[PDB]
Amino acid sequence: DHQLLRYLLDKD
Amino acid sequence: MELTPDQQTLLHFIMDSYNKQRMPQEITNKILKEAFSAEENFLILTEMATNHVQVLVEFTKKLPGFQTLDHEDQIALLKGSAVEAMFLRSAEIFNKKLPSGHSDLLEARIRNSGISDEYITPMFSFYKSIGELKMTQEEYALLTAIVILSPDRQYIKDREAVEKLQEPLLDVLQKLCKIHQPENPQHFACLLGRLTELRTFNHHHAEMLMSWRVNDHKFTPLLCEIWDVQ
Ligand SMILES: O=C(c1ccccc1)c1ccc(-c2nc3ccccc3n2[C@H](C(=O)NC2CCCCC2)C2CCCCC2)cc1
Ligand SMILES: [Cl-]
Repeated sequence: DHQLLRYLLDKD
Repeated sequence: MELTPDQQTLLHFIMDSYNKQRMPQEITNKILKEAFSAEENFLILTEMATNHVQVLVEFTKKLPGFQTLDHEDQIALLKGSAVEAMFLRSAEIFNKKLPSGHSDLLEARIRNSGISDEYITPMFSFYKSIGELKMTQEEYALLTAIVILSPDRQYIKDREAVEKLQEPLLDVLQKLCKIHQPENPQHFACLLGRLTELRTFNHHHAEMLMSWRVNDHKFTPLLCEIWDVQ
């Protein structure tokens, strides 16, 4: 699981 | 031979995104100021590395075509390159010009930081070899983009899509080496050859971190995701 990385990539 | 207008545009854009990183002087001032224990140095490393990953993701999303890539491939590229880009940035900082005697103190501070003796020799060998290449800021920025956009990274589904994005960056870098260093005909090849040492650091990153002379190896949740720890 890599939720923080996914969040940083998908934000804005 | 000369950069085309599109290549000049690409290089200026890459350079602006790269300069959003924590300034080298901010990092070296802290290390040179006073001696810290191995415990304090490990916390300094985790805070520096967490900020580096944050800025790295921002730099990565700005690379032409990165956001058009498959979402799983995007994650695989970030995970495959974070440690490598971190060591390249560390090498860049290590080799930045400082006042007389400051570089010796910086090296002495890193040598006694807490890292195991087994990993100091390859780290400093890599830093010194990077230093000998006398790379410009443009070369560090382009080499970082090339490292991030590596098609042969583990778990990549569509390598051709990654290849297509890496190729114009490799082309710009090669032209810069030919224009600014005709006296060193292997400059481009040596920059790329240096990437094999970066891959070795990535292969043993967990062992290097766990061998730090500290009682507890506490990592931030972001570092746990990007690195093979906890
Ligand atoms: O063991 C390491 C490691 C890290 C990640 C994965 C695996 C191993 C490992 C250990 C030191 C250095 C390292 N080489 C440096 C060269 C010059 C200046 C500082 C440097 N550092 C550390 C640092 O802050 N690095 C930043 C640099 C900006 C980008 C994020 C990282 C500090 C940490 C406090 C004590 C002194 C050195 C670099 C790396
Ligand atoms: Cl060449």
